[PDB]
Amino acid sequence: YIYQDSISLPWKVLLVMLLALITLATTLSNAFVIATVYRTRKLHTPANYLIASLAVTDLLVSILVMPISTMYTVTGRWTLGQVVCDFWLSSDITCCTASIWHLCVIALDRYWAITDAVEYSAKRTPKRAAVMIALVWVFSISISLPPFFWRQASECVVNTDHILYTVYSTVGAFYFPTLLLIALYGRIYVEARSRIADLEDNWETLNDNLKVINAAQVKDALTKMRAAALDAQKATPDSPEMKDFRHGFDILVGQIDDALKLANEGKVKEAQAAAEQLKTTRNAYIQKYLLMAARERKATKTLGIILGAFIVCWLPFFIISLVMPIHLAIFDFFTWLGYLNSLINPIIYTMSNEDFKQAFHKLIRFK
Amino acid sequence: YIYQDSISLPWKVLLVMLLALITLATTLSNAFVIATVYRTRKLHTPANYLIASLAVTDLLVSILVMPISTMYTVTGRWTLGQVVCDFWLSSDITCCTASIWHLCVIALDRYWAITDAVEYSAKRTPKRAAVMIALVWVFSISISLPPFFWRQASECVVNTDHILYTVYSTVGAFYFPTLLLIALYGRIYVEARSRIADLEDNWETLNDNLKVINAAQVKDALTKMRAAALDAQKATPDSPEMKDFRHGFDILVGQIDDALKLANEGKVKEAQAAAEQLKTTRNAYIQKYLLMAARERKATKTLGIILGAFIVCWLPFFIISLVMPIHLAIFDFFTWLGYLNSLINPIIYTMSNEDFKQAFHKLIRFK
Ligand SMILES: CN1C[C@H](C(=O)N[C@]2(C)O[C@@]3(O)[C@@H]4CCCN4C(=O)[C@H](Cc4ccccc4)N3C2=O)C[C@@H]2c3cccc4[nH]cc(c34)C[C@H]21
Ligand SMILES: CN1C[C@H](C(=O)N[C@]2(C)O[C@@]3(O)[C@@H]4CCCN4C(=O)[C@H](Cc4ccccc4)N3C2=O)C[C@@H]2c3cccc4[nH]cc(c34)C[C@H]21
Repeated sequence: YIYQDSISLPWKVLLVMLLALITLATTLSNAFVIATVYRTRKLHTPANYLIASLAVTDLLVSILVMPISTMYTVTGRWTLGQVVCDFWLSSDITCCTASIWHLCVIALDRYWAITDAVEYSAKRTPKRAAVMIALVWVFSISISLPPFFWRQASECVVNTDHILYTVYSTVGAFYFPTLLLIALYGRIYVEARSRIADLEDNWETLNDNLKVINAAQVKDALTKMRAAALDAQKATPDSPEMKDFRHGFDILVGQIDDALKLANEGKVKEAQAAAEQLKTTRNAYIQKYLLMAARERKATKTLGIILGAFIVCWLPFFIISLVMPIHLAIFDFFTWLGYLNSLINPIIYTMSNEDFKQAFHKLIRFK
Repeated sequence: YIYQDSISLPWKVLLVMLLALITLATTLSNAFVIATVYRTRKLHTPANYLIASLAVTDLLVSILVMPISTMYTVTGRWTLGQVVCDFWLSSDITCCTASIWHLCVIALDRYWAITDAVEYSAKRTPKRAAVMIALVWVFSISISLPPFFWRQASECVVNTDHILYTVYSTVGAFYFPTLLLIALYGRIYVEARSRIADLEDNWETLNDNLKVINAAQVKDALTKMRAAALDAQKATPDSPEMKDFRHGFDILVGQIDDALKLANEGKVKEAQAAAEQLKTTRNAYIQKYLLMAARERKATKTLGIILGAFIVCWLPFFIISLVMPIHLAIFDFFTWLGYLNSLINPIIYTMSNEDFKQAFHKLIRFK
């Protein structure tokens, strides 16, 4: 029995439009992300090549899997033969696993950048990403290939005969990637909260007291700026390159010390001018590392949203497909919930990553 | 800083005795299980060879890992050099992973027996188990071997440098095996509750009404026995071998029909004798399949307990070692909680499996 055979004509048509609309939006939305990295010179970074490859897999889901899936989800009956059934089931498994595994490659790349910015820079080559993408495609194709034990050839479903493969395929495609991301993103969230916020918070406090400039109240603000500079200095096993970050603050501390010398003497005009002097000369050594932090905070926020979107979309499906061996609409809804992640990913990047956001404003011609 | 350096002399000694006591109990308790399968002729089954191999791995943990671990847990300092450190860490990882993977092999074997008793019998050869044990040892040794990236050589700990291996090792050794067991045991529990209890419950009801044999009350008991026989018949895609199980009940139903013919006529002595006649002749065709169910119910109860013991012992440790990348006593306690599973497994088999329970009563000379 097919539950779809009891659905009314308006609901079946409404569902055909809805599904075709999200398939086309997935095609167009990914096509844009791919085009943007290709078109934009600034975006020719190994990091953006991973975003583009993630968008290629999601474009392949929208072309090879989703349109032919609207036909099957609404009617409930396979009508394209065994050869197209086998190619579609395999292309479903490879593309959806590769989309998930691209996330981990994007999250390992982020992890190594936030964990070893100095050493990782030389290693993070576009040639390295090429191997990581190829490895992801190799691992994904190698998942749909073993369930070809069909020594037999209406309905098109993946072979559930061998329990051990059903669970291995569920591990390699989801549970291994998500446990990796907990461990990976957890570290990223600890680094973004304890360091990419300690530099930014202690700088806010420094600029807030600079904006203040009675002479008595200036002395209390100048000693508040000194404390924030020392707590901002500790953000940053030899010390090369980080000595430059550490120097700017040590100078700002010395400049605050020389300014307070004029403030303690009683001079107000000589001290107020000494504060606006280090204002430009601080934002000459510090704004370099400070701007870096905004880019870090930004890139981890989008990843956080991407990972949240990934868990919400793919956890129900993989929880159900593991429970399945132990209603059909629930399964049809969750496959499309997983398919929806291919549409959610490009919109997250276009709304959170300002390179793609600016890029989008350019094609719609919005200022 | 070592937390152990602040522990008092009586507590350190008390902890040395406690740990040596559980190490020796693990050695002796596994040695017995191994000996029992080796000594007993009846126990020369591929199923019992898995119990014995599971006991070999747990004996290897008690010899190669646990005694040298009491020294380290109580003192908190490694004092046996780098060569013994590397062999001990590797032998820890291989043996503990193999013990866990033996569980899945024991649970796949149970799953295939309860899911395909007829076809699986011919496949379940001791030669098949030899490959499954070798595959488990091959996979386990292959886990401790990659963390040999130590291009460097007080403290003896596993290399945590490469995050991707830490999580892969955590997946291959625990999360993949436990998700497999949920899927495997879930099926076993569904088969044991819906079938190995439907035969047993409908037989209780049949024997309860036979124990009854006023003539009016006999007719209500005889028609209650008929209903239970038809519901017991449905326990059991061609029908060979299962036609023999189905026949016994169909005859019992016919024998109840012939008995009720004497009961409806008004005859009490002719009908009461007809019930005690099918009592022996039923327990000639049915007690064969009925005894099989007790053995099935028994074997799934021990597995349930083993799996429960496995989750309680190994989940905290593997949850912590995945959290670790994102106090040292917590880690020392949970390793020993995992080590304890090597002692819990042989006592579960000796108290739940009646072959080992009888075997134990023989060495202590108890009747
Ligand atoms: C979202 N995708 C849907 C694919 C799917 O479920 N296909 C079928 C045709 O749709 C079903 O869900 C339908 C819905 C109504 C009844 N259905 C089914 O019973 C099965 C369930 C099933 C799920 C997984 C594997 C085998 C069967 N289904 C199928 O086999 C399955 C597909 C998949 C299988 C194995 C590993 C994988 N990695 C990544 C993926 C993936 C993508 C994933
Ligand atoms: C119970 N076993 C204990 C082993 C262990 O934890 N060894 C060390 C020496 O003890 C520690 O737990 C101690 C306790 C006090 C501080 N310790 C540590 O920080 C680490 C933690 C650690 C755990 C896993 C991997 C690497 C480090 N530890 C170690 O490396 C680790 C060991 C293990 C690692 C990887 C895969 C594995 N499969 C099966 C196992 C296994 C068995 C498992």
